[PDB]
Amino acid sequence: LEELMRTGDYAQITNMLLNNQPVALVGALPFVTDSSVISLIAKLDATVF
Amino acid sequence: FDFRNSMHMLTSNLTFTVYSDLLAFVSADTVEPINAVAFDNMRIMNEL
Amino acid sequence: HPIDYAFNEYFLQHQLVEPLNNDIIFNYIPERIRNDVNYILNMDRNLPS
Repeated sequence: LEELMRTGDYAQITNMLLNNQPVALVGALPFVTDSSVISLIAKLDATVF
Repeated sequence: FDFRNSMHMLTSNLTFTVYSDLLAFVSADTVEPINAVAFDNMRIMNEL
Repeated sequence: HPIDYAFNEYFLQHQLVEPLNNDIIFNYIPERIRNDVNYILNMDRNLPS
């Protein structure tokens, strides 16, 4: 990510996200804790992105 | 005046939309100045 | 009228108006710059046929 917000993002990410392809990210990050199982089944985490 | 020899049929297109200036549709940001690079690629302005 | 059709006609056959694709906008751009990382390019508006 450091080399991202630096490089100006080469729509590389933009494409992979758009096309849905298995991938990962690295660096400093803000976690967010949730409980009510539910959230999980609704597969909420696919949002944000 | 002869009618039929004056009556013609018309080939006209239908409903455009003319655009000028152009460019504008170009969304473009810019890296932060401290990170410049010439055809060189090593970096322009590299004397920290 | 013969002489009138004459006119208006060519006015139709010479509608100096070419099409337009995201691609052409991208292209009215110097072969360079696009290939100058330092600068970010991206599309956002769509194009009607």
